[PDB]
Amino acid sequence: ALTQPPSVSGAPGQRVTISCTGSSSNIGAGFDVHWYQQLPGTAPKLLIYGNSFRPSGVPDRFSGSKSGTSASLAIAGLQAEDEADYYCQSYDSSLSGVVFGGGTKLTVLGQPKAAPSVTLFPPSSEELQANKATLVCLISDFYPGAVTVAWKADSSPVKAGVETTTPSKQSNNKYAASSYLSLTPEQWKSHRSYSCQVTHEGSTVEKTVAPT
Amino acid sequence: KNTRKSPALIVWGIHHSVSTAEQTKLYGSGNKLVTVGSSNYQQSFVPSPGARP
Amino acid sequence: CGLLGTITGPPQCDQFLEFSADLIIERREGSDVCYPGKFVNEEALRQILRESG
Repeated sequence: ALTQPPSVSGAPGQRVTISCTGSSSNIGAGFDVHWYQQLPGTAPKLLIYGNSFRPSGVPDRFSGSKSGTSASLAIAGLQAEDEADYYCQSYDSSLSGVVFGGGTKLTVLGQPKAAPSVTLFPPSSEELQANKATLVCLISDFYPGAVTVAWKADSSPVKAGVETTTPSKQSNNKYAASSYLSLTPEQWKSHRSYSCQVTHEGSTVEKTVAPT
Repeated sequence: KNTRKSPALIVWGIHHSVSTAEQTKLYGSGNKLVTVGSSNYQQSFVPSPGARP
Repeated sequence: CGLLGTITGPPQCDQFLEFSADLIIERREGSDVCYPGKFVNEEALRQILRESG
């Protein structure tokens, strides 16, 4: 039960904040919150411990704090060596064990701020015959590389049936990601329309499909 | 039992946890209570679990 | 009879429950209690009862 945002941007040198939202069973109790930095492929290094203390060889740039039921990490003086995933970690009593966060993808800039570029394909007839249905949501040419998809059937979100891919570097050095939705054929037919909405940092980009 | 001829010096401690939850983590739910007593000493100790700096 | 036992009244102190004196003489063999225990701020109450008459 520790909630961190998915992504945060930032230009070299600017200051950025990462939030570690917790409940009363983990940070609300007397338990301390630590942070960990995971560079690509590398294993996590210990970062801020004891909510504000940093171990040897950690710059002043990284500064931790904690307030009530949440914690916060602060990075000032962004460099390329800082682009990584960051995790907060504390202890929970109602679960009787330690707990980590979801992680936050720190993207340092140095590129434009392009967005998707979503294209959505509805189920093909040939697969409806085989008693199957799968909608295909494609995303290309976006920077930085961290999106958040959400599927709807003309009003209502769909929690199950969704498989979402990890972004990866394009040849055009940008990022690319796809997400597929699995449906039964009559579920596809017995609805007005469907929509794959994709949120990049501050923009929702949505497509739409209707049975014909 | 102080089996010797000089007087003995007995020293113990009380653990003040950071919260009512950490105390249940270490020792379990319930009120924690230490009772010390000799032929002339009669006291009792209770931890004070709560927030601190 | 211990001096504090003149208040609580263990058996040894039955004869002093309502004593009256100008000079109160304590002994080493005094026992303020029969069921074990001890008074809080016992020396203060002792100093009170010594000048009590």
